[PDB]
Amino acid sequence: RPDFCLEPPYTGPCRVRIIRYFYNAKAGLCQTFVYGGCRAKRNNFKSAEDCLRTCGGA
Repeated sequence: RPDFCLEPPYTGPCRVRIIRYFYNAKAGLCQTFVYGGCRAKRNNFKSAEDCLRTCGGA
């Protein structure tokens, strides 16, 4: 569980529709969001696998 894993998702004020993944501290699992390609934060994976691969869920 890396520090950044506890970093909220960032959709930015851009005009796009991307399905990124993050580590939800409420569900404890990695969820997706409609990222807009604006200043993508650290907690932004391209897939649920990358998420678990980065923060290690399970």
